[PDB]
Amino acid sequence: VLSPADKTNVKAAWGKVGAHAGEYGAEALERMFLSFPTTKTYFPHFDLSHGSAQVKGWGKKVADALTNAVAHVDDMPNALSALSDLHAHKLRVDPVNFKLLSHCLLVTLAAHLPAEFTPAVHASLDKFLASVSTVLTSKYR
Amino acid sequence: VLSPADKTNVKAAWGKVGAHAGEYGAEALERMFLSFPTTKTYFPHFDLSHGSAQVKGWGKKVADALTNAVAHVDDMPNALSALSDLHAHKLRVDPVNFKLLSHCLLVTLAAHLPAEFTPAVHASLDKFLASVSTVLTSKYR
Amino acid sequence: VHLTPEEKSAVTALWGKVNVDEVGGEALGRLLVVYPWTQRFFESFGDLSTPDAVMGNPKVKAHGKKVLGAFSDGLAHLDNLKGTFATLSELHCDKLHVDPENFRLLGNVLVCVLAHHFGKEFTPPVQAAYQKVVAGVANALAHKYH
Amino acid sequence: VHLTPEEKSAVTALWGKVNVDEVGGEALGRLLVVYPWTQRFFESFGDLSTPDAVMGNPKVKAHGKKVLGAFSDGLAHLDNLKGTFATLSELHCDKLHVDPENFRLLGNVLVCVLAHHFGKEFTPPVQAAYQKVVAGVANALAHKYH
Ligand code: HEM
Ligand code: HEM
Ligand code: HEM
Ligand code: HEM
Repeated sequence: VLSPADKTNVKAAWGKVGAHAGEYGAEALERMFLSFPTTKTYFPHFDLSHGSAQVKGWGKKVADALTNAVAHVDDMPNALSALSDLHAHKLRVDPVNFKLLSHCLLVTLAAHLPAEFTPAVHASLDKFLASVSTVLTSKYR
Repeated sequence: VLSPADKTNVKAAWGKVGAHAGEYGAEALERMFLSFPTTKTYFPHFDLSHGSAQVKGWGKKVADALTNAVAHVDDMPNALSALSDLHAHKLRVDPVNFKLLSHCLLVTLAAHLPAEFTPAVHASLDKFLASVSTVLTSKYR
Repeated sequence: VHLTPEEKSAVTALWGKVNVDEVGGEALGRLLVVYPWTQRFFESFGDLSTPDAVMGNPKVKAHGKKVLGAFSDGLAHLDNLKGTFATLSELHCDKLHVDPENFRLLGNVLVCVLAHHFGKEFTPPVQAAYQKVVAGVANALAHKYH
Repeated sequence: VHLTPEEKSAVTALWGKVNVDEVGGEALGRLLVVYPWTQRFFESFGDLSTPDAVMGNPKVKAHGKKVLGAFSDGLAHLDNLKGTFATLSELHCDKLHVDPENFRLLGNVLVCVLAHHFGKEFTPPVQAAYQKVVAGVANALAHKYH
């Protein structure tokens, strides 16, 4: 579970991210596509080039969903329910990929949070993204 | 989440296993050691030889725990509480290994339940072992 | 990868007893039932509404035959799986957009099907050999992804 | 592994800036904090009770230096990672009994540390090159397991 310290750490880190959240979501997708090319199988309709507006648009929506999850950290399953449905029954992204995106989100946050990304905050963010991932895959079967 | 239909499928299939549950747990362990040798890193001072009393004893304890979980499927976190403490705080088996054992348990059941291992029962069993695995790693961090 | 001679012999011996069309249909159907997100490639295949509809679906059975027929032919080339599957790898990446995790899931399901079909004959050592094979095939089909 | 020209260059260039001692201490400490079940291998290392205790622990820092030193040495042999790590592979299996999943976890924490320390210079293409490397080193250290 997410402890109160985890929740505090996540809110502080995401609060520092602030208005850059959409940018960081896009950067995380780019990192994922370059690092883990199999993930490109889900985006054959995107221009994957650096600066792509499709990547930017996805990054914004993903960021806004994470912002909503952080705001609703005690009630994440309901906050993310429409996205759990979308991923389970339409997009059908293999659950193994959520660990890949989560790692790339962590790497992006690390690269942008010199002061905030302490070992404790890193641990909390890893648990938070694993929890979001669990929620998003909870309706797959 | 286990559906009510999953719970019915699991109780029926595990009921059929019956008194062979301990044997099947031991066979699953052997299957895992042979198919996925990295799992042997957790049993460095075990007698791993076919039919060993240590393998048979582990199989019987794992079987008893699964029987407890099936009987108490709506209350698995409390039912398995001591075992989730033991794995999280002492044994500290990397979570990836639970998928390996679960696959080997599923293969063992398939090999011994020709009548009962239908597609729907296979799905329910797979979900059940995944749920047990989740409970057993829930206190890891 | 890395079968011993006796493991190769064990694989070949068991496979000579396999009805490829039947096991292929059963393995693909079970994949779509046990891991239903794998249905994402098969919206054009008609009725997948229940486990029985999936297992009975003629297009699911036909695709299972096709997939397991290529798997079967590949067993003649256990020392060159990458070469044997390279052009199918490029296809699955460039045109079909199939996440190679699907190959691993199908491997899991195939092993469960062989266990179900062969019972006690599917011994722990035989399973270990087949695990090497399904890992090797999945790795080969994934190798030309980019 | 198979690095592009640009990737081997990217790896070498970043590594020239890495204080292997400091980064190794930091990566091992973070491993023990983020995935605390990994502490199972370091029972004699003293105080691991809190993040600050782990990060400040001299035995964690010392061991981190040794581990990343061996990693650093291997970067001179990116074409032959299996041969380069074979001896350490056998040690980690037969004597230390370390599940090779740990090598993967350490790789991902190292990538996180490189990103945290270098910031914007740890671009997506540089990360991709390092992901290939940490996967290659983990697989090389896993290779002699049996
Ligand atoms: C933290 C994890 C994730 C979150 C919060 C998330 C959230 C979202 C959101 C908010 C959208 C847009 C929904 C809409 O347009 O109505 C979306 C779409 C999508 N996501 Fe996820 N997602 C996650 C993980 C993943 C992963 C791991 C993949 C694949 C590697 C993936 C693949 C996709 C794809 C292909 C789309 C549709 C994009 C398009 O066609 O425009 N997602 N997701
Ligand atoms: C369905 C998943 C699992 C269940 C239900 C389970 C259950 C148990 C039980 C009942 C015990 C005996 C506890 C006692 O004697 O007090 C045990 C011990 C142990 N288990 Fe788990 N376990 C599971 C997964 C795993 C996995 C995946 C591994 C490693 C690959 C593992 C490694 C161990 C080890 C090393 C012991 C101690 C053996 C000894 O030295 O006696 N377990 N487990
Ligand atoms: C042992 C693993 C597999 C093998 C050997 C294999 C082989 C094949 C072959 C031989 C074809 C026909 C290519 C052609 O017509 O030129 C094919 C097509 C296809 N495969 Fe795979 N396959 C495997 C696994 C999978 C899996 C797991 C999936 C998805 C869950 C998948 C999805 C597809 C799709 C969507 C097509 C196109 C079918 C059509 O257009 O009717 N394959 N595969
Ligand atoms: C890049 C990955 C790794 C490399 C290159 C590596 C290398 C090494 C080296 C060179 C030593 C011997 C140090 C000496 O001369 O005293 C060693 C020892 C050891 N390593 Fe690893 N290691 C790696 C990852 C890990 C991980 C992830 C773990 C566990 C989480 C681990 C567990 C150990 C342990 C328990 C010892 C013995 C420590 C002791 O003396 O008590 N290694 N490793």
